[PDB]
Amino acid sequence: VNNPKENGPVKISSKVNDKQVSEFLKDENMEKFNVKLGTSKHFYMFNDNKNSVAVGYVGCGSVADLSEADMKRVVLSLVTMLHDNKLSKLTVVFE
Amino acid sequence: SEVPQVVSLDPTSIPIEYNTPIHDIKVQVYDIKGGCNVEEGLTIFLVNNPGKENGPVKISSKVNDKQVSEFLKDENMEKFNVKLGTSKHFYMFNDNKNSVAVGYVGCGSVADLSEADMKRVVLSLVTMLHDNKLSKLTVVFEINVDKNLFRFFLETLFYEYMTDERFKSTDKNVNMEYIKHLGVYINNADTYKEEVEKARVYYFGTYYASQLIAAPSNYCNPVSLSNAAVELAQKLNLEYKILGVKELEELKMGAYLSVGKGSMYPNKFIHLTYKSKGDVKKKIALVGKGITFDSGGYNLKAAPGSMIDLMKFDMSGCAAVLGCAYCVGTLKPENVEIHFLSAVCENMVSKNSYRPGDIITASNGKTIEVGNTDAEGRLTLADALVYAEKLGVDYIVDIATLTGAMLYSLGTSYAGVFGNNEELINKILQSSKTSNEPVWWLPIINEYRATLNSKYADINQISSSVKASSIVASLFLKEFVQNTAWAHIDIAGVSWNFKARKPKGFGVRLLTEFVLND
Amino acid sequence: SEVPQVVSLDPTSIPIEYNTPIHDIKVQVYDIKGGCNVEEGLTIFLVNNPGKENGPVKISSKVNDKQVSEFLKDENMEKFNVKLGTSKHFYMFNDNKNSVAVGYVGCGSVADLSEADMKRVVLSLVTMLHDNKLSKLTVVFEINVDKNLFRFFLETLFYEYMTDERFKSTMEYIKHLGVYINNADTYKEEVEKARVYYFGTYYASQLIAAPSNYCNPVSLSNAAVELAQKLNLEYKILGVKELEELKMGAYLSVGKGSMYPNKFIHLTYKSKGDVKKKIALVGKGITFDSGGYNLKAAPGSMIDLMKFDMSGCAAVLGCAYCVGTLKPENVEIHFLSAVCENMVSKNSYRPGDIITASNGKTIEVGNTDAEGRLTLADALVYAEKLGVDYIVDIATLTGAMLYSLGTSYAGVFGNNEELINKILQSSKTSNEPVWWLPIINEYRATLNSKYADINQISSSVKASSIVASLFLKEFVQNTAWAHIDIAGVSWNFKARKPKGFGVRLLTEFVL
Amino acid sequence: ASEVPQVVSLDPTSIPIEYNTPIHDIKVQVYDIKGGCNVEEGLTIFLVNNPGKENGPVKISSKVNDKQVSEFLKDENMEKFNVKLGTSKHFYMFNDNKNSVAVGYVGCGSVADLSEADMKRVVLSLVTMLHDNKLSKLTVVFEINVDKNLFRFFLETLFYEYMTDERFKSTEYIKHLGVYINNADTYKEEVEKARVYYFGTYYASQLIAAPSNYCNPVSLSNAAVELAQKLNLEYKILGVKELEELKMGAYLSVGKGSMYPNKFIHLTYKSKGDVKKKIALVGKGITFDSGGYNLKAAPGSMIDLMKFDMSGCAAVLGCAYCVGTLKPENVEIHFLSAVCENMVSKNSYRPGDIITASNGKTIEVGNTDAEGRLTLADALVYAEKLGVDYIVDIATLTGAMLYSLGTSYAGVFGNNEELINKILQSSKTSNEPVWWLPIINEYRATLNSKYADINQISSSVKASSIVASLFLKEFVQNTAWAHIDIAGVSWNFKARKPKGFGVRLLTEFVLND
Ligand SMILES: CC(C)(C)OC(=O)N[C@H](C(=O)NO)c1ccc(-n2cccn2)cc1
Ligand SMILES: CC(C)(C)OC(=O)N[C@H](C(=O)NO)c1ccc(-n2cccn2)cc1
Ligand SMILES: CC(C)(C)OC(=O)N[C@H](C(=O)NO)c1ccc(-n2cccn2)cc1
Ligand SMILES: [Zn+2]
Ligand SMILES: [Zn+2]
Ligand SMILES: [Zn+2]
Ligand SMILES: [Zn+2]
Ligand SMILES: [Zn+2]
Ligand SMILES: [Zn+2]
Repeated sequence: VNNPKENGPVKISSKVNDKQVSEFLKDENMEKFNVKLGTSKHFYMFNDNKNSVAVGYVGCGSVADLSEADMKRVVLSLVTMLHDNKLSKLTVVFE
Repeated sequence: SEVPQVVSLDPTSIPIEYNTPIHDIKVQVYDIKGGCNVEEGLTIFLVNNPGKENGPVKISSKVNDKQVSEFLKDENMEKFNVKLGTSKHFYMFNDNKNSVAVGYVGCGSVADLSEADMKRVVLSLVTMLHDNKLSKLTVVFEINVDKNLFRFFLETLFYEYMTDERFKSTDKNVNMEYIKHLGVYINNADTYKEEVEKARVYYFGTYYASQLIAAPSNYCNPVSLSNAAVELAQKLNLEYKILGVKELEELKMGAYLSVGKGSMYPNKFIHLTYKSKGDVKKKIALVGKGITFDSGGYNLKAAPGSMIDLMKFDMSGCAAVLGCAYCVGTLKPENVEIHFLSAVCENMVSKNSYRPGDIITASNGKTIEVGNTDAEGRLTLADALVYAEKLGVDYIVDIATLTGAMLYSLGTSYAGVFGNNEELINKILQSSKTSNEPVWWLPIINEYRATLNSKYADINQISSSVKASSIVASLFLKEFVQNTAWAHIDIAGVSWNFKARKPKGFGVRLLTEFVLND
Repeated sequence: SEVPQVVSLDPTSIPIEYNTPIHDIKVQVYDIKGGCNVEEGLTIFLVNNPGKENGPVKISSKVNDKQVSEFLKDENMEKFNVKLGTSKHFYMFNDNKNSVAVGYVGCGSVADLSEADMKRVVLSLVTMLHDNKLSKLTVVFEINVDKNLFRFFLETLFYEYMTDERFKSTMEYIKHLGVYINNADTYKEEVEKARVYYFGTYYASQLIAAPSNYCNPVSLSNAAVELAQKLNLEYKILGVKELEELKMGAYLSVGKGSMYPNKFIHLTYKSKGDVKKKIALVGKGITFDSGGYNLKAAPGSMIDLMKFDMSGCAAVLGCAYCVGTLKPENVEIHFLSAVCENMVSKNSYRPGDIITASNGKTIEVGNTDAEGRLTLADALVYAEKLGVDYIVDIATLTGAMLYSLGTSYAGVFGNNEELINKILQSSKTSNEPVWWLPIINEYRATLNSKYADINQISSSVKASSIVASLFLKEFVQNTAWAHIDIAGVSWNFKARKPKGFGVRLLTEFVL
Repeated sequence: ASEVPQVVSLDPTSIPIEYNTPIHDIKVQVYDIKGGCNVEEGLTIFLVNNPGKENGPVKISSKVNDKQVSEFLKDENMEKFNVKLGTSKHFYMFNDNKNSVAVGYVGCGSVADLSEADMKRVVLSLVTMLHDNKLSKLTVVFEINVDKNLFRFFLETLFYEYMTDERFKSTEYIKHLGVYINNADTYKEEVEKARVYYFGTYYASQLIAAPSNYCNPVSLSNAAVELAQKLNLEYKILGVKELEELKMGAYLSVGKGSMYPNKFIHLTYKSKGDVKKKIALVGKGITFDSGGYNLKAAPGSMIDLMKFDMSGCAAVLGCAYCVGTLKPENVEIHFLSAVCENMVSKNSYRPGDIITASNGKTIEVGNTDAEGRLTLADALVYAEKLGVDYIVDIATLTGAMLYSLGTSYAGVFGNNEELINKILQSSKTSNEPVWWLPIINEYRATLNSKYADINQISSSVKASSIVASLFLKEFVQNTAWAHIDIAGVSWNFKARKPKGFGVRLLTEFVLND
């Protein structure tokens, strides 16, 4: 996620086919986080099927067009969660 | 009192923040043997697993919520581990179908956390506070810690949580929202309650010193530093006295005055005094090195690795002593009389500066041959130590960023302590343990004394041969304490936090515990 | 206005020579069609040989003299070659039974001479002028050069011919210059443009070469006022009191340790027509760079050269002369320079000091020797408030240029693709070489200060020229801006003198 | 004994060693000062002080059974001299028997109790008179108060400083030493122990002072075997083939660029009694430290001194002599040293090279000049495999020691408080000053390598001495271990000679443990 402004709030636009996760991604909950390039937050919670899921975001700054360096900082933030989590699957949503 | 300027845009005072967001935090401590309530903000569990390294997470505390207790069940938590520093955030709904945030911080597999270990735990906690707009934080202790470590928890938490933005103009932080409430669940909570407000005072004493050190040399000078000390004494109600150049000339402090000759700022000797209302027992003088900027003088810091842009911290000792003044003046210990001393000046390059080779006379009559203008600290301390002993005190303790050699001896974590009295040193070491500011005892090797033998003056400022700068410097200072128990703490290596790019305020809690446990 | 002194023997003004020996040279341009006349003075033929490396000399021009023509016959000249830089002198009698001096300079084997080649040609020619007492020089172009290269010939010739003796205690320049070329009519207008471009370059050269005890913040601003008066540019010199009013804390901080008060130079040229582009030219004006408490004591710091640290200011002022003389239309130009001195004193600013710029941004000083970007910062803010279309700064900012482009090419940075392109063409037509260097944003994070809004310098990144450019970019909010780093090209180390680099480049930019 | 390789025939193939020294020929007699002093033969020196009155006048209190000398020592004559520490005077005259005798004094200051350093200055002043006199007998009169250890320290320092090494020179000594002191009978037993401690120290001195062309891995190992044979110690010298089998890759890597093969020294002393405590003494044995490809080219790197980089091994061998001579009971001691040479060659190891120790730990080399800890690593692993109770290593490891304790005090690190206290105790009785330095675990993270198990050095942390200990600690799994860094105290820079530091310290540790 980005915010075209600077250190802006996180806003999720995509529709999520899960009620529990959808409540988490509501503007009020996500507005407490900012889009500073590289900043990230992830939470563990139960979805509609009472299954354990981890959800989060990675800040992509205030610029609409990310550079190679910008994308590099984004990927590294992502890898940090992968290295600190015993996950079976990673899902990335490009907003 | 009036700060001299070169241009009208030059600052005439050090900006100081007294009322910090931390002081607005309402802190409540509950006993864990009653269960935990989860409602507002983030609730963090401090959890370990003794023996089983990177062990699984197990929540032992009773949670006064059915939904949260089921969430926190062992079956759920077993995929997470207690690796020291590790942390995770949880999202869930409570019994009232309300959204609550829960998480933990790994405290490792060892039962007894060290000063460094607890420090790492607190840092993980602060990361959770950062980038999140929380109104209330609640910490649940599922580990065993004593009162000192618990207090150390709060001190470190408050300090690291706090952000210094005194010098931010247009790069201030628009997401800087601090919590308003701190809840603490612990075992035998009644015993820990008294540590809360002791931590807050210790916090600000440390943060106060941090503010003075971090303040650049154009803001923080001999005049502005002494003025701030006067202001602090007035808010505390301590006797204070600021000696100017004329009084210092009368007192024949030629070593101290020589160092500041090249500065546009007049020398200022800070003298604060705290006297307890009761039969005085121990009388203490705390002496801090107060060089607002160390250019090195004509022995300019031009060599690679000299870190000249850092030398705003050369008054860290003075800052530590003043921070102690706040703590002592606030806690009001009994049966003690404390003198807070610092010979403040600036070591600059000018036509009026003193030269390498110059021979100067100290207030005790001793003549000194200056071999290096960059060894000015011991020179200022020399006249300060003499002044201290004239007060007829029981203990003289100085603290200063004296020798860079400390970085090669003890490094950045442990400070070095020297002295002429075995008993006083142990008090410092003991105070180090209870304050959790690490200090190691270093020897004053008398065999090196001969290298300070000057051909013309009574004594040399520095040695020409010996590379043991910390020991040699201590040998110098000892020549200015005739018949009093004296200790010297060299905090050159531990004063500045290079990784975090900020001061530690090292020495404030150490000295306060020293004054209090005495 | 009044220059402060320590002793009565201290200079109170920069010695400036306006009317130079070059200006007394009568220059005439003739068309080669009709033959070349000699007899008088020294006559030099510029000859090349396309294809052959060190091929034989062949004179192509028709010579209006029987004696000289026979002497200059191919058979006689075939023992000589056209190797670049070569020169020869001939003695003979003309049609009038008079003794005449003739010779040539090799222009190589390439048909199209480059700027460096032509420069090497001029040095060879000037060598003939120095050890010989001539009244007239005659040059015959038997090579192909365009108008720009022709103008460059004259500029370089005039510049190298001229000798600066303002500081000599302890002679006879030519009075006439004749030029034979084809299409003479088209090149005639280039002559006086060369004369002007020459002095603009030479003017700046005098200011740069002038030592810091002669050229100081007060005397330099006075010279600029004097220059504005010999021209007719609006001028205003801001003193410390005005700078305090304008809250220029970065600029004022650098000069705190100096005995000379800060002086902000502001010259303005306004066209007597409907203005189109408004331009601010900003030059670094450090009359001496000691480095401050970050003293230039390290090996290779070259402290004895730091009188040239006002080279940017000199270039801007040199541009002012050409523009004020040539009177371009539809343009309004502001010539700006934050002038001061970076010294060591009890009053100097310190490493670690936090200062406030005029745009409100607070800056943490990590190195007092990086004073240039600090002065430019307040100047760039001052420039942008003028509401201009283009802001271009020129400065001897970073020594790293010596490791990137060397001594021939200057580096240009900017926030506008269009502005950069104008500079590059100006580089081509002015024949002052410039190469486009990138502002790498990934390095910006190194300027993130813990206490101040921004860091003055980087602790890690060694790409100083780019990092410094990142700093300056933080003080141009919404205007096309370019930055020319002339640290490496300002001083001609081999010749022991300044180049006056930037005057012709900026003038071409304005034109 | 292996054959030492040569480049030319003029290259030495063995270390010249002096076993029978003139000191061993000195007859020592101790008399009680209460009975009065006899003056007759040789030079008689009085050790006098003046408590309180600094640089005070000299006053001789002892009664001398000679009229001529007695008039000389009268207060009126001696008061013209002062007791400034190190000051000395001596005159030649005829005694009651018309015999030529020399009498004098050495100033012991205004302090009643001399320190180890102070006593050193006294001996040097004394030795100066011995080097300028062809005397048959020296007599020292103690008019100062000294304990049993300090008296023995007197003799050791006297013997050591008196002795001059002339093995490489070519282009007398007293036969009697008389001592007047109080409670002479109690000090008598210290005499012959001083002689042994003397040679143990001087022996190590011979090894250290010996240049790298004489003292190399082969010649030094041969010397260790010879010493073991003269004492009757079990000995074993491991060659490259055996070292390869034991997988000592760290130790082998440092010596790869040398023309001299690596040699692992293993000496053992076993008591003719029921063994109780088993001890391994490990000394760093770098015959020359050029620094490798990280060449010692920086100013102050003192490359011409790096023949002394085997000072640790020399101390251990010196200890081997003392123990093998004094023959302690209920103890088994292993004297270990992985000896090699750190040179520059096509075969040398490179910065960045990753190597494997005998314990399986892989190491990333960040600086070839940090070769000591690499050799010690494999040595420490070998030691622990012997199944010992105590492991103590001694090495000239870090130059930072010059910035911490200087040239007088050695540094001690460890993983066991009790063992460290023993070393500190050993320091007091041996009078070889040592200070306890901390192993700060917080710095351990700087040794985390990106590719290897562990880093050889830190890139950031400047506490080099502490970082090195953190390194070494990774090669001692479950044994009491202490580490003595003698880099700063090993060489006497002013006197231009080795101290043989550690020999007496280690021997006292072995004897008192
Ligand atoms: C006397 C001498 C030359 C051996 O040591 C110093 O000059 N030390 C300087 C100094 O100015 N002491 O007053 C010094 C002190 C501290 C540091 N230091 C650098 C980081 C932390 N401390 C560096 C240099
Ligand atoms: C601060 C740093 C290292 C990033 O850049 C400089 O030190 N620049 C200095 C300077 O004084 N800038 O104001 C510098 C160094 C060398 C040159 N220089 C050297 C040859 C030609 N120019 C110019 C400037
Ligand atoms: C920081 C480092 C690892 C590069 O250097 C050292 O800590 N010590 C080197 C060394 O490892 N040598 O093998 C060292 C050790 C001793 C000295 N030394 C110099 C005089 C006495 N000792 C100098 C450098
Ligand atoms: Zn200093
Ligand atoms: Zn200092
Ligand atoms: Zn500079
Ligand atoms: Zn500059
Ligand atoms: Zn080495
Ligand atoms: Zn070594």
